[PDB]
Amino acid sequence: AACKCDDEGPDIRTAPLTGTVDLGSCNAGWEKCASYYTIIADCCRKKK
Repeated sequence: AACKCDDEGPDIRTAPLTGTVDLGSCNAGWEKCASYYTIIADCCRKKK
């Protein structure tokens, strides 16, 4: 699911709705763009 993000890897505050709703913590490659979102869910964008 598509999620609102603030920290798009290198180019941090550019493109808001980017991140995907991931569970807790992200694998290397998936850059924590909204590190925490809800309950036990976080939002990451792949490399960008």
